[PDB]
Amino acid sequence: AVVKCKPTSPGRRHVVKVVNPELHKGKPFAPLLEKNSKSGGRNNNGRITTRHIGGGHKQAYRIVDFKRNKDGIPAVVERLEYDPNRSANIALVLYKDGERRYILAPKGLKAGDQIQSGVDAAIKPGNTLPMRNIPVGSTVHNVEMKPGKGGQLARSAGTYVQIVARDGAYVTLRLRSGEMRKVEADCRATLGEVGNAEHMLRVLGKAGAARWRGVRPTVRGTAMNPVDHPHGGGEGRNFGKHPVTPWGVQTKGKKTRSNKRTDKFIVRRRS
Amino acid sequence: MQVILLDKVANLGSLGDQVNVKAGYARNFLVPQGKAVPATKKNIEFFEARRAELEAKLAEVLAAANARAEKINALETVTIASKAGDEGKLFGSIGTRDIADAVTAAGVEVAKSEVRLPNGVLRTTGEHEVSFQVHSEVFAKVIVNVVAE
Amino acid sequence: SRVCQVTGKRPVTGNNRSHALNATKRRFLPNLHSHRFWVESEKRFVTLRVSAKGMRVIDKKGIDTVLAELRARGEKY
RNA sequence: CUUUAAUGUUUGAUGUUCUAACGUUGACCCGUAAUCCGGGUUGCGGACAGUGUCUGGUGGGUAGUUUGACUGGGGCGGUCU
RNA sequence: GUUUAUUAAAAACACAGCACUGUGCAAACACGAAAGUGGACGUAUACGGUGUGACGCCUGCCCGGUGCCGGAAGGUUAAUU
RNA sequence: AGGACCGAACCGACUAAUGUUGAAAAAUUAGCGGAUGACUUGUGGCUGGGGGUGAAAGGCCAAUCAAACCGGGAGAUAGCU
Repeated sequence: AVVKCKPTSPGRRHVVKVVNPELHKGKPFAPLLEKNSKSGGRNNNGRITTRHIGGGHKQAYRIVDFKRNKDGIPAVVERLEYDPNRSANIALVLYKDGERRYILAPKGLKAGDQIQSGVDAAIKPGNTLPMRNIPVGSTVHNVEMKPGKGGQLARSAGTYVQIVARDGAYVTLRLRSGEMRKVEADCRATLGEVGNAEHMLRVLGKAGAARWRGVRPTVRGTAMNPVDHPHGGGEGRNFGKHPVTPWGVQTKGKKTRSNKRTDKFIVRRRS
Repeated sequence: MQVILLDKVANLGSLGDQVNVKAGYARNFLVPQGKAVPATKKNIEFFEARRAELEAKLAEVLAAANARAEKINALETVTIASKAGDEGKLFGSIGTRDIADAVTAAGVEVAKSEVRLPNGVLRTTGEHEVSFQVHSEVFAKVIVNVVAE
Repeated sequence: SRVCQVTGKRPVTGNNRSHALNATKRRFLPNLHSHRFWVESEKRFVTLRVSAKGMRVIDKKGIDTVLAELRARGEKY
């Protein structure tokens, strides 16, 4: 659910928190954590390659299974854990042989549910199987681009991929952006839609909330100096120029896609 | 260049001829795996006498290849049971690896790269005919039987 | 480095002479490509970062002789 | 000889298919108790992409520069033979 | 809340929110002659850029100029030959 | 519970006076703002000059910055004093 926080003090007036009562409260599964280092937006050369990244609360990486390499084993969910590394929630599934792994929690998955990934993989929300055995027209998430790569499509919150047609050894997919893409049928994916979809309704209420998520304030170019930004500045607020990126690349319309290698896998762009 | 052919490759030579063939075809096809040898004014006379013995010994290995082609026809059918569903829908698929593994475990060993399956994909239960590549001019047909399990 | 293995060709430097005869320094770069070559004496696929001109050189010289040239000056292939 | 018809060659344009060049930040094994790299076996693209030389277009992102003189101070206005 | 350390603390910057646009992953973009790295061990409810700046009511008309996105009838057009 | 309130340490520097060859190459006194957070601080590390960093003042980068400092070209050049 979504709760609008009462305006007890300025800065909490517009806060709209997202509450998940069934989300587990407590420490995660210790063996499935890895050390995460904040880069701060700096590469190995130490320069800020991408801006507005720095600070924020410390986070521990969760090993989320995207490949589903081991197949044909019944699985049961145990708990849902908050994952700071991604918008979507994660679920801790215990295999019938005693192995615990992390998977992306779909919308229809709650506590005390049973999933089955295998060659048969009866069509239920949460099952994992290749596209050759998935009916055309179902909501599918955690889609792959290559066989065995593991979960490279529709990983965010409330996102899904719809299958429109097969037409041979490939499969045509309607991506969430609105673009038709062709992938080989050997790619493995999961049925159902991904979990919590009310991620829009949270608005963070204040500047400080965005500060501890790792986002630094952004300086608009029109308030900068000509030596710093192409927009620069004059006496008062003056623009007089076409909007461009700080590196002199025209913005608001100029397409920057130049691949010429994956174009054959695309039959229709977004709109 | 002036490469000299040494096999029964497609119609651009007559088992030894100085032709005007671009280096793209000559390399990566003729130099790595038989069928020819570059002629740089030194192998032209060396291989002239070599036509007597290697060509003669090459004319008998092809007879042995036909013998394996005739020997493998002792069954004319190979049965493989694989998981499948209704309306002839197969959960998995069968390729050159499975056919080669089935034949090797049954009779004379065969290479999976020798399987000529252009069209090519096994998706239905029943009878299927697959051709082989025992020679550039000789082909063998074997009927495979996939059964839903 | 962008150096041909068999011919030993290295990038050179030149000028960007425009219509106004302006001189701007530039580099001429060779046509290096990593190609795999088959050898009969050693029965192995050898990979060489060879230039386009070098490939024509090994066509007449042969892969055996050019490998001897590499071993003559201690080049590693 | 002007014209045209038909086998066989040579060179261009389009379209399909194939793999051996090439790519692989796909899977497995080894060096090797190693997310580098290399080698091997497959899978997917595939003569595409990408790179080198030349070439047309764009290109204040960057660089070197120019932006006259007389003048009842300078600028503006006016003039320069 | 931040800012001209050492004459300017502000109506300046930032801000949550909003809108446009680019990006299907070997992503766009950025740092690097390159390898590679950040983006991100993230995957369009995500990331970058731009403008405005809580909230309420709204954001009217104009595509001639410049830029951007598509079109192919037609003309010019380099290297090449 | 709060980027809540009053107010010490702590951080900062809005007003006035003194000081202006000063106790001090920006301080003292009296007042002042924040003071559980976009807070502050200790230790260590990284980003190097047409570059870094910048809640953006062309501010900061060793008492300096519209291109730091040291050495070299170099006895640059000066129709100027």
